[PDB]
Amino acid sequence: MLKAVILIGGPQKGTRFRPLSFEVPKPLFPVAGVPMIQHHIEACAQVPGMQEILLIGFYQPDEPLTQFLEAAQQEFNLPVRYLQEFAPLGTGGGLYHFRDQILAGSPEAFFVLNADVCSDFPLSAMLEAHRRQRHPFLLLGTTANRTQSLNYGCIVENPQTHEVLHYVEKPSTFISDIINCGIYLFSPEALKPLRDVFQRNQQGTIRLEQDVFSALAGQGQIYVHLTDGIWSQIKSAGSALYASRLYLSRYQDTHPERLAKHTPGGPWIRGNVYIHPTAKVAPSAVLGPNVSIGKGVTVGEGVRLRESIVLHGATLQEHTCVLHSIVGWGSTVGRWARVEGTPSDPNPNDPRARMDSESLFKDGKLLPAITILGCRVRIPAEVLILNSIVLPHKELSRSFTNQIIL
Amino acid sequence: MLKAVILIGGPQKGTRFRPLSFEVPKPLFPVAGVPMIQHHIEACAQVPGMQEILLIGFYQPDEPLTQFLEAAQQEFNLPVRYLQEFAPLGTGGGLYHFRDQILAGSPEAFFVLNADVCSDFPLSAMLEAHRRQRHPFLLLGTTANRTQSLNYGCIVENPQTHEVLHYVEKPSTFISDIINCGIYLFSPEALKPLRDVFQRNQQGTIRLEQDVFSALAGQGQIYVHLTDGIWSQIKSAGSALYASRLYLSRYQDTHPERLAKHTPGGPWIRGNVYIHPTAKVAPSAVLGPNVSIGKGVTVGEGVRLRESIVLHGATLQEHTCVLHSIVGWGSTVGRWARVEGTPSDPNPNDPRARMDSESLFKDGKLLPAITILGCRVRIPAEVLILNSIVLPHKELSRSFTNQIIL
Amino acid sequence: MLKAVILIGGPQKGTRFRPLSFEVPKPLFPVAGVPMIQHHIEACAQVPGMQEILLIGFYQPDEPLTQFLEAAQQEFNLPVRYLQEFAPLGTGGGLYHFRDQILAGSPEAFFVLNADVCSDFPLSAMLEAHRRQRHPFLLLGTTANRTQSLNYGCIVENPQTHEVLHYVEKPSTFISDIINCGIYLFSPEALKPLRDVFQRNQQGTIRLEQDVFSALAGQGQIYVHLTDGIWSQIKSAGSALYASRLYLSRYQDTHPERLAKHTPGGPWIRGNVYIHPTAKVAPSAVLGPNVSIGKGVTVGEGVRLRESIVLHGATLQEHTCVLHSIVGWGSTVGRWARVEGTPSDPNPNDPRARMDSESLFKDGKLLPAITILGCRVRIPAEVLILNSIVLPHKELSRSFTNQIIL
Amino acid sequence: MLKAVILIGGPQKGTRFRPLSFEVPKPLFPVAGVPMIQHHIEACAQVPGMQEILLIGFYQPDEPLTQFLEAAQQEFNLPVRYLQEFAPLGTGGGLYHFRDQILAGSPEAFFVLNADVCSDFPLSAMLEAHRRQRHPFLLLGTTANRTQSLNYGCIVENPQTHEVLHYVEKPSTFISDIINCGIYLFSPEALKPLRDVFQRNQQGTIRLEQDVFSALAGQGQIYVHLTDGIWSQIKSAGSALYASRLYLSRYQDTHPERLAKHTPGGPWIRGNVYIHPTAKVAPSAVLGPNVSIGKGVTVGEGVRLRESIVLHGATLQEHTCVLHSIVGWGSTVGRWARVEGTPSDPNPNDPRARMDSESLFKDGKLLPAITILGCRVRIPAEVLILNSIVLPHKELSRSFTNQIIL
Ligand SMILES: Nc1nc2c(ncn2[C@@H]2O[C@H](COP(=O)(O)OP(=O)(O)OP(=O)(O)O)[C@@H](O)[C@H]2O)c(=O)[nH]1
Ligand SMILES: Nc1nc2c(ncn2[C@@H]2O[C@H](COP(=O)(O)OP(=O)(O)OP(=O)(O)O)[C@@H](O)[C@H]2O)c(=O)[nH]1
Ligand SMILES: Nc1nc2c(ncn2[C@@H]2O[C@H](COP(=O)(O)OP(=O)(O)OP(=O)(O)O)[C@@H](O)[C@H]2O)c(=O)[nH]1
Ligand SMILES: Nc1nc2c(ncn2[C@@H]2O[C@H](COP(=O)(O)OP(=O)(O)OP(=O)(O)O)[C@@H](O)[C@H]2O)c(=O)[nH]1
Repeated sequence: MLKAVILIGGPQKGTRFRPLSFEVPKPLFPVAGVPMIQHHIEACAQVPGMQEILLIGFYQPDEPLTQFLEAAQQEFNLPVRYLQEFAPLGTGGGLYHFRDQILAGSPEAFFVLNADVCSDFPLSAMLEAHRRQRHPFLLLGTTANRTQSLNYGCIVENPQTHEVLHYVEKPSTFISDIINCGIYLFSPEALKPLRDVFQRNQQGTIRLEQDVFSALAGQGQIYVHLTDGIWSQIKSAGSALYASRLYLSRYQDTHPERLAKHTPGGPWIRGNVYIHPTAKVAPSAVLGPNVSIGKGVTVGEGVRLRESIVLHGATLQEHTCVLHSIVGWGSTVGRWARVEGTPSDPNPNDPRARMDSESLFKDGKLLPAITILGCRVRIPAEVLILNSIVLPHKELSRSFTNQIIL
Repeated sequence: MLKAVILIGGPQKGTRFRPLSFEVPKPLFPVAGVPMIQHHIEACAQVPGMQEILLIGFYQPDEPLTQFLEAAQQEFNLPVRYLQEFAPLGTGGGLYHFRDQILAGSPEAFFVLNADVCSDFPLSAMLEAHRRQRHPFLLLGTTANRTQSLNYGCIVENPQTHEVLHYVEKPSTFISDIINCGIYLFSPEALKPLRDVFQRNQQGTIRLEQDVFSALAGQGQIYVHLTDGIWSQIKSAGSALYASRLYLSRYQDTHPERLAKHTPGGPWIRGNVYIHPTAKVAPSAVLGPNVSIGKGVTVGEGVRLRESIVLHGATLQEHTCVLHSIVGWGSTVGRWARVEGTPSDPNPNDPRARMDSESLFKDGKLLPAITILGCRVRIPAEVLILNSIVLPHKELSRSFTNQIIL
Repeated sequence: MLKAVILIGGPQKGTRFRPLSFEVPKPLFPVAGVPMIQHHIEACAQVPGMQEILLIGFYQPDEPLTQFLEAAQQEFNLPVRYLQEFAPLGTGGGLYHFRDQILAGSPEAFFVLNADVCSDFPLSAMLEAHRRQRHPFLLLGTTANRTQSLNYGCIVENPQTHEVLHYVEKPSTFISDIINCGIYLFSPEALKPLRDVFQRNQQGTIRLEQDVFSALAGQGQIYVHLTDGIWSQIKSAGSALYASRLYLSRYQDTHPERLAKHTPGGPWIRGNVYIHPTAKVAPSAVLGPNVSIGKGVTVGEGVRLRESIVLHGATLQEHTCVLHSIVGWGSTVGRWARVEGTPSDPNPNDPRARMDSESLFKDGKLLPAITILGCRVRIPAEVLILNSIVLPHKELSRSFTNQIIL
Repeated sequence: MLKAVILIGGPQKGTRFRPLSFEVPKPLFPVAGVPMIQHHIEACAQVPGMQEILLIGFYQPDEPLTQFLEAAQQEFNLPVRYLQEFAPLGTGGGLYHFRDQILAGSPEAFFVLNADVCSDFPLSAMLEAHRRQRHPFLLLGTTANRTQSLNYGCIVENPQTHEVLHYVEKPSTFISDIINCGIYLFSPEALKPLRDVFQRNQQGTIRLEQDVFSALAGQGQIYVHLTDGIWSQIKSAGSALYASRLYLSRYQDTHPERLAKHTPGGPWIRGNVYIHPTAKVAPSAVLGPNVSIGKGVTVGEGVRLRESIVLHGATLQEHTCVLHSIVGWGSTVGRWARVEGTPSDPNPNDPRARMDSESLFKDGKLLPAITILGCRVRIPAEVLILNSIVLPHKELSRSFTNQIIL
């Protein structure tokens, strides 16, 4: 028997996702058409012997979260429960606080997945490596650039036994090119160190990386499993576009019916395109590489869509060019309008990928990044929105370049 | 019998007020301690013969608006009613749509006040000028700079009869140094041109300046009354600070009990300071010129407060310097933190006052302006927030300069 | 050009609909599968020359109402607008207040339909009778029992000219067996008397029956059109069951694809049954006469359903007998449970049909009527709910007979 | 060091409190002017050595609960924290689930108080009896009638050692006249049996009475402390009136400034009357025994008020007689109206006190009990509401006797 614990965040963790996280929680944001933790629930339900999927977070249970829970329980034939913490307890404090609900039924192991990662999720390879070695902590790690590794949690390991000897969460110097993927496999024995950490706080909030991983490294309890699959961290609102690109590439092997094909009565399609069946796309439109369309989306004639996410209810009128953008829920773009962003991907292999701070700014200047329209944003006709963030329920009247429209 | 129609906006008009308008409507924002339309209701209730005050807007009636209506009806001994439009009808369409509720009881005249202006409100002088001349439209106008007049509605008048011969709402060239103050006195006859405008739209939405004032100028129906009192337009979130400075100057003659004095068991006070009676200020704090404090505000020891608005529930810890800022509701500033903004007063007499567009930006760079903290914003200890806008329910961890923290 | 004004109510008018009106507005309650004003919008869109459908009420625009407006505009290829009044103005005050939006485009006539009636809606016969005679007011009337007519608005007419000579809204004595159906055809001239009524209130709230119909009767302005089709008034929560029965009978001629047929892999079906396509019904269930099933409804094996309405999301477990009941949204009925009500159809032709007051009671005793379960009501296994009203979000544990479970 | 755990319920437990629990949670309902758990927090803050007060329940944290938490932390100079469970875990499951937050700081003992009891709260006598004997469980028990004891949890004890030998929660036969008061004193050792109960459920939800108290009775771990003070159980909405009478009697010794006195410019006062300082009572009114008035309540001239609770914002017009009633928030009673109920105090000493079931009914007939008006209920002039329950936001037009007005 196996279990899966998906550590979704809370409303404070979604503030960096801010113009999209104003209407729906950041875990329920659709990357490549389905919500971002439905990829985790998909991959965990594919593992044989998986009995339960628990979601630990401090979101209050509202209608989108409970509707997603019912839909996931019906779709994947598995109990998907939401354990709500009484306070933000960190990444390890929710695992220690819900230890009786996690260890109920005595599982052999339980996965611990951070909800903001986009991975190919090699849970079966990781599980079998654990079934051979049977250590308390198993980490998923991937190789990164030497400049990019200072953004992520570096893992210094011994290559013979694959045992991590050092862990630094954000080192100022290069210590390792292997970074932590946010996918873990825990033995039941792994809830025994967390307790000790909790007792050291009493002589509540446990950070799993700083208090458990960095402190127990080199003592034979934490081990690494290295993969070469796709991996990304969805932190800001524009990172979901790169995660969408990766997931649409993954759909060529995983869900080939989800990608859209060339149809004689349909639109032109380049690259990997997801179109929802409820969405009505005009045949004169062309939908370029890495485009996701949601339900009830009207796409007019002559619409160019490239590297974009169009959320549900949005309307693009005729001859509208949308590049590197996220078009919010119910937000309408008028005719001959151009919604353009500059490509900015958070990949740990690109040397001049960006350094991914909380600040969207530099020297007063807003950095050129993905154009994000919030929900119910009205873009007028023949108006350019370039490199801009538009907050929800905004009606614009002129062109805006490199701004944050409050 | 006289009436007063205060044209409050709706949720779309308050988007430019965005980080403060996320919790309460822009009409109910407290400038100099009381909400911004309570100044209008104060000045209209002081006029003898004022029977009713109507508020026309397309806000939905929620608990702050109805609570304000009950409090204003109890305080000013007058019926204060809220007429909610079915759609945003512009500045004149709500006056024409509610013509039966405005003309009920057959009033002699009714004032029409835009809710976003800060004025000294000379309604008695304006009323008596109208009682001498009895024209359909009477405008309040003030003198402006030649560079600043292109931001406001310019009025070209004839100086003998005080009759406006030309009206342009935003001219690209200088046409006049007299600008429209957003205070009008309407005769019942003035609802007769608006009807004609409505019929010309059928062969709904009536803009009072573009469709009525500019079109009927020079035909003997619109007349001007010129004042020298205080006037300001509250459009962005930082303009409310300048309106607070003007209203606290007005309080020296109007409400001398509202300004705070030097008390031996109290804080040091420079200039005009409003402190709410519920607020607890430490005696080591000094509160500089043009400072407004709301209810339930804890101000620690050694706190410097200058040119600021501290909204209700906010906590400033010890040795905190706050200059040119608006501290939101329930937002906490830690010890030795510095919340600083750059003074940007929107007055039509200063030649290098700013040009007051929708964009807060220039050339990518955020313009140096008032620091605005949203509601429930936690500022950590020994952290500087300089020239920044922080959106609500944000917990910061480091210093931010010249940014918009989403 | 023709128009249609559907007078939906507000939240005060839906209080008599109380356990069902706690979640959705009373106009959007599904009778025979579609919402109750979608029957009016269906019948008005079938009339040739119908340009617009206006809904006048004092509900605040929330997500169900706006979602219905968008769905109706897409389905019926017609502008369906919602005009929200600033106050409850009665049945005629909303018609007089929105006279400029009603008469916009100069229509030949406009229908006025009360939203709570279930009719066969003979708008074409009524329109053609009006096109022959061209009087200001045309009423739809039907024949009733002599005892039942005291519940409805009686119309004393002259049979040669079909002109009403007397109108009493609720007479204590028998004056007429013709009652008002709540369907009217108005000429533009008919907005001229309403104005006079409004002026008599000033020397706002206009009741169309008491102030206009009873006062102008016999003066040649109000005329009657008599039909023999189906008619019912949906006032209480159990009246919607009888309206569902009538509409499912009407579906045999109007929408024959909406009624469910005998399928070899499907459930047994007696009488007129509506099943939503999303609903999953077990083949061992039998669904008796006048049964409506909503979307996402799981119906177990052996379920008897007769004369019932099962709202969306509800779950009936195995061997559950449900008779004369309304099962709310998401409400679950356990196995071998019996949810039973007593039939009490409100038709004006039955002599011992009930007298339809606000009180559900008599002499302390609750009257035997339709069993209503609110939303998210959990009925446990092997438990009888007989003649009872269960308020929403209630979890029961034992059998309840003839009660109101708060 | 001592702690206090107040087991507030959740939204399902407040359904029996239904017409009052529609607006505010049942723990925050004001009995004798202050909310019902503020009596518990008052009595726990009076105990020396009390460090923390924890509230365990499954209410979601909304604005009334957090506002009460901030007000209680400011008033009683104590940390008052709310621990929200992830699910309804019963009366013992929340104590076992939050065992690390309860035992944090290693307290000597912690009180466990059910939030629905009205007691005199003898925590110091109970604590000192525990400090002499040091047993895991200490119960508060009171003597009841032989007929009434079948409603409560009976305790069969040995009178020499005060050790309970038998516990039955609702016996069909008389077993004991000592009943459980819902006040407990727990040693840290008492969290050790609860764990065993939890493990027996795995081979979550722990009922403290059925699983722990009845099973461990007679084994030397549970002991009784008997008091003679006031005690009541607030289960239905009308039980709060009897708890208000008991607390106003307690105010003669505990808060003598809260009771209202005879004032020459004030109303006549019989018995124990609480009046809020914000409430304006006319001098011609007389306020009889056991009357509680909330803030902002306007009481007209000639108003008789006896055995009543008037919640905040309510308006009683002139010559209005209100007896045995609960007048909701913002609910207005017109002039010469009579709001009357039948006394129904659920005390365990009265032999013909009522048997206190979930059903408010008998044989179809509604039982004569306390008249409850919900929030914003408008009672018209000269109209009698007798023995009736009126659900919130209802506007009545005639007299109602012995009904539930939906
Ligand atoms: N339940 C719960 N989950 C949390 C909490 N804080 C963060 N998380 C989740 O834990 C995951 C990682 O949290 P972070 O603190 O941002 O760590 P990280 O920056 O992604 O770093 P790595 O895990 O090393 O890749 C995300 O999915 C968060 O949503 C918390 O307080 N409670
Ligand atoms: N009722 C109503 N009021 C409105 C509407 N639009 C704007 N207002 C109010 O009318 C006033 C002025 O509106 P604006 O269009 O922004 O005009 P302005 O820029 O202030 O220009 P001036 O009036 O010339 O000083 C403000 O108080 C708005 O809140 C509307 O659609 N309906
Ligand atoms: N817009 C609006 N509609 C209303 C108002 N009051 C009632 N209605 C609607 O008008 C219709 C009839 O209202 P009622 O006052 O209950 O009249 P009735 O009892 O149905 O009587 P008849 O029309 O003669 O059959 C219903 O559809 C109500 O929803 C109102 O104040 N404003
Ligand atoms: N935290 C929490 N508290 C609960 C729960 N269920 C009930 N309570 C509280 O526990 C107290 C008693 O609950 P009941 O089950 O109704 O027991 P009782 O009928 O009052 O019986 P006695 O305690 O013997 O007097 C009340 O204050 C409830 O609000 C729960 O699931 N979680």
